[PDB]
Amino acid sequence: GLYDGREHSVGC
Amino acid sequence: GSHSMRYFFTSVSRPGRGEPRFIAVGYVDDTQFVRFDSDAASQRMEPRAPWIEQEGPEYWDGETRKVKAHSQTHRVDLGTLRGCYNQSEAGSHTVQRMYGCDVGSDWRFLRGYHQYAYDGKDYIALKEDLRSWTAADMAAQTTKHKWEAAHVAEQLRAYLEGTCVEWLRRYLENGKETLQRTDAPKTHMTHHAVSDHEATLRCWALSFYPAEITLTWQRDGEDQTELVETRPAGDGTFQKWAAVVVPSGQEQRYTCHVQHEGLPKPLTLRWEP
Amino acid sequence: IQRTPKIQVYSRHPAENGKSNFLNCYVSGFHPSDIEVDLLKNGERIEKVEHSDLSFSKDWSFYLLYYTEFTPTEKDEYACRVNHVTLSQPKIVKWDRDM
Repeated sequence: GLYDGREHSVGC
Repeated sequence: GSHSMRYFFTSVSRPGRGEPRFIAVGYVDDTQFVRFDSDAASQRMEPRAPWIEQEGPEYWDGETRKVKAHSQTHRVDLGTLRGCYNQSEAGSHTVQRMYGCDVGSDWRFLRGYHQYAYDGKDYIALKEDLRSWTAADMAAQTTKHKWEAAHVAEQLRAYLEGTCVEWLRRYLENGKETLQRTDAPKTHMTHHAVSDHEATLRCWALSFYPAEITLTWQRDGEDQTELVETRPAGDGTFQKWAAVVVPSGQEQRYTCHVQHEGLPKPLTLRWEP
Repeated sequence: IQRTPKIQVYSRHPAENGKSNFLNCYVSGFHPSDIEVDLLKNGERIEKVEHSDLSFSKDWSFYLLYYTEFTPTEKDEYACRVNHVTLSQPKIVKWDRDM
């Protein structure tokens, strides 16, 4: 089972 | 014995030839059980194990949705990272990710990890206490502030302490005849002839599972020798060998010691010609 | 940044002339991911090779596995040609039965 919920990106 | 379940994601960029490639595999401790590929024609989270095909259709629908949600974030990570490094628009740069969770012999949470890389260099990671990050430059530090002002770790701890272990226990219960087995290695020792007054003993260990073994030579009691990586046999087993160069005439004084989880008592190997 | 692969060519079961078997070519430890691997018989290519998926180790270095089905014979020679970015020329590894 994968990870569900509010995937965040990288800021730079 | 302990058990684990990990996930590996990859996103290689391609400029001018379309969209970045995206491969995502999933492992129980040493057995791949699912995969995905952005170039195959299925566009679905395809099974790769016998004990996993017996799940319903909603499971596969959810898995496909989530693995497609991950790639849409990798594709933007690539662009942002290329932009904030003053790099060209013609090379191919790689982003990798990995996470999972461990359980003990009593099948309760033991450890959890979540990492992130860029061009093969560590970028950011979740510490052993699952509450603080580990930066590596000014870039990682700014990302750490952004992720720490959105409690990202709090959201990513519930999963690894709850649902990861729940899924791992469900999988371990279903595929019991495959995941909970230990195969004892089959060992033999050979002989070469490099010159007139030398030799090269070798200690083989074939077709064992899991992939954690140790081979050591001992010149009558003292440790020392070229080893090779544990290589996959292709059908869910593994192989390994270790060799020690030795002057000729002294061959009944060397021993090879084999230690595997599937072996109750340590095995000793001596030259019996 | 860039690492160079490590090649091993072996057979699944212990080789024996006349019995069906498999030929593996396990490359590991390279970076980046774009690699070209071929299994050769008598110097010519083989058309029906399959490979596993792109995984990586704890230090972010990839590894693959190419395999095909063959029948060993005392007259034929098998090999594995690999070509990476960090290699200035291809690398031909032969299959000696004891490794």
